[PDB]
Amino acid sequence: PLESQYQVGPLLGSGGFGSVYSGIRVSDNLPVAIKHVEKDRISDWGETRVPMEVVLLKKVSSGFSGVIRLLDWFERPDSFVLILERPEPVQDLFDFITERGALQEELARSFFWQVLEAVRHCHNCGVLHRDIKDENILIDLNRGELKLIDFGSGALLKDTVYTDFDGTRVYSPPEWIRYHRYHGRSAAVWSLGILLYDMVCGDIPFEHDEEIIRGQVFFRQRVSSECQHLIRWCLALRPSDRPTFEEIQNHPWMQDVLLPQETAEIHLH
Ligand SMILES: Nc1ncnc2c1ncn2[C@@H]1O[C@H](CO)[C@@H](O)[C@H]1O
Repeated sequence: PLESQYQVGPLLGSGGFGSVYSGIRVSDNLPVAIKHVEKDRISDWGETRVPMEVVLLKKVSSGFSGVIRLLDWFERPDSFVLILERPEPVQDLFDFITERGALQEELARSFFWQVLEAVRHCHNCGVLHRDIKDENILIDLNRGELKLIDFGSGALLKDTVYTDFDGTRVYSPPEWIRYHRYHGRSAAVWSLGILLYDMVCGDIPFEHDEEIIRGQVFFRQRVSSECQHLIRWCLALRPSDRPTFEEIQNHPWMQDVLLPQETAEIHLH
């Protein structure tokens, strides 16, 4: 009877993922997030038959704080209720970039690095997010830690080809736009490339399908040669020409990353 262990609060947000309410867990007054999803609105299920999002979060919710952990969940007549952690204060990368504009490379380095550790975490756990982007990245302003959210478009990690994709088009790779097919790890790397550009330029690089398939990336902001190189590498047109997570984390631009707390005092506090 979820309607007792938690006390609902204001509506944090809503959209193509459901409706999320701020809440508190009467038992330790733990700040939580309560997400509602209508059964009629989901297409992927796994296992009892629960929405894929729950299966994904469960395999990924133990320990490492790179992803928002799923604390619990309940089933209702026509929907599922998810109890997620809720850091405070917090701000998603989209709003953060929208307010501060392009990020200094030291900050983008720390942020990108943490996203990479989080993505490696999910992959290691057999989960592919499929919708990595600013909006799905939460920033814990006080600890300087980022956390991944909304695995609603995710899928179990597999080595074979994918033929479905309901993520964010502007963050989709050329192979999806042209052949309606892609592979997990390399598609993920491509979106990682869009994200990085978004961070240091303050906006995504491609708007139209033609631009995505063209691959030419123009910089509207001043960014180091090393950063431009990593970005271009992640955005290689041919999937196999993209770097592996290891190659990204070993890239020259990725060295000397700040620690989360250091990031918070220098850039967030
Ligand atoms: N687990 C969560 N904890 C805190 N806030 C969240 C969580 N999931 C979604 N949100 C809020 O809802 C918005 C929807 O993208 C996010 O920007 C964030 O503000």
